[PDB]
Amino acid sequence: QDVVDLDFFTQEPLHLVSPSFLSVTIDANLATDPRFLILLGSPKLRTLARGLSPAYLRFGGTKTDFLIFDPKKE
Amino acid sequence: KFKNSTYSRSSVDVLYTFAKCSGLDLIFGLNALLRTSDGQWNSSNAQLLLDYCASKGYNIDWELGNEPNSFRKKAGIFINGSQLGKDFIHLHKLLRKSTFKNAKLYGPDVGQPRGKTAKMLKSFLKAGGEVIDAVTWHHYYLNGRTATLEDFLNPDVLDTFISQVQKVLQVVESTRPGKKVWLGETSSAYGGGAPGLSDTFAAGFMWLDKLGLSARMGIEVVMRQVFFGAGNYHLVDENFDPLPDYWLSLLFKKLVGTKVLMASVQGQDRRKLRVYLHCTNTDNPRYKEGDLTLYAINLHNVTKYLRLPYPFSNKQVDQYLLRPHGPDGLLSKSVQLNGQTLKMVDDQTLPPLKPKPLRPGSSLGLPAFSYAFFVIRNAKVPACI
Ligand code: NA
Ligand code: NA
Ligand code: NA
Ligand code: NA
Repeated sequence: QDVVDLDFFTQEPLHLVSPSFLSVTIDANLATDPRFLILLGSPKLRTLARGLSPAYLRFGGTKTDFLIFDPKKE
Repeated sequence: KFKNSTYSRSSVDVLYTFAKCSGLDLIFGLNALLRTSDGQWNSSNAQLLLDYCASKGYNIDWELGNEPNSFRKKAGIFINGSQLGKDFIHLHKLLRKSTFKNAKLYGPDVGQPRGKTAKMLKSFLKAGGEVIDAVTWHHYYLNGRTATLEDFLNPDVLDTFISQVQKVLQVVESTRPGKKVWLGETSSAYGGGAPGLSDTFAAGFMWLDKLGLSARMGIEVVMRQVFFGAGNYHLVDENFDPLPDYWLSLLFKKLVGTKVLMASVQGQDRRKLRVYLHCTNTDNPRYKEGDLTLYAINLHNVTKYLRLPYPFSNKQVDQYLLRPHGPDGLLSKSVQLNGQTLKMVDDQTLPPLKPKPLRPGSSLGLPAFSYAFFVIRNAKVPACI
């Protein structure tokens, strides 16, 4: 009753995913946190992120369309 | 509700350095709501950023706009998909003229179609699809303000993702057949996640199932909202501590390969026992060409015992079983792998993720409300070789 037999299909792949199939984002709103530079310097954060390589890191979100590059800003 | 803010070169630099030093490939979304008086994207600000990044030698891929389907509500302006495609063609020309070594362009980052078709996506792909390297769309199962634990455990909720994928893939196949399709921003619940739920072990059913179905249905890349940040769906909290979905993701990364196969249950499928099958990730030094990685979800309230089909029935299997740690049960923010709580060894050291070898020939025990990876060793699957 609680035993479940599985059928497998293995003769050839149905699809190929990217090596970076499991990727991640940073929401664009994080760039409004005054601590942004310090936060992304965390050694713990870097170690955790390296664990997910290879991956894309997408910087975006609603704030994508409400952010302006200012080349004179410190 | 949103107003504009500025960002600096230093912010770009730190973001790029974070990605590079972590072995990640940065995709940067450009602002699509800078418009000319004749209704076109104004590329002036992006040009400054592209020039800056090129001068620094940064290898960055690009997007333009986020969820353009909601520009009318969020910003009081309607940009149709044909116009957005024209804007993407302009951005493509700027990337071609730059010194970037073959920067890629992804878009249009539309929201999920819900109960409608993907109309803006279709018009965008007709107009601008030739210049994008992959189609991006977004998905959330539920509203974080109202989601409950029951919802996070509900196979009917999980199954709603299938129809969303089908609708998007239909539009892509009808306009740009074969173009790669990516989830460009996705998680359990919108509105910043469901408090007390999106950061728990219980969030893992939606995350693992989404990965399994995405792979099975032809999505090539899935981008988890968010690695780190304010939302409850973060993989890492703002104390920099990994939540259960981080550990789930790390195990997935280490065990699941790129070749997608298929598994299914024999007999009645109540949709609570959900199974996925890939070749094992060859980069893992424990394993070898031909090995299989089965991953499985049990949303029943009792243990289920999985029996593998011949010739895998009597192979050596390595178990990686995840269960919540502590009195919060499924609402815990800590998780155990084969009975050992997963925690960093120190700030620079991930723990070993050790398998539990099972007795060859034994059925795979999957406890109630759990998920696991099983590596079938010496599977010698030619398709994995
Ligand atoms: Na994002
Ligand atoms: Na799902
Ligand atoms: Na994206
Ligand atoms: Na954030």
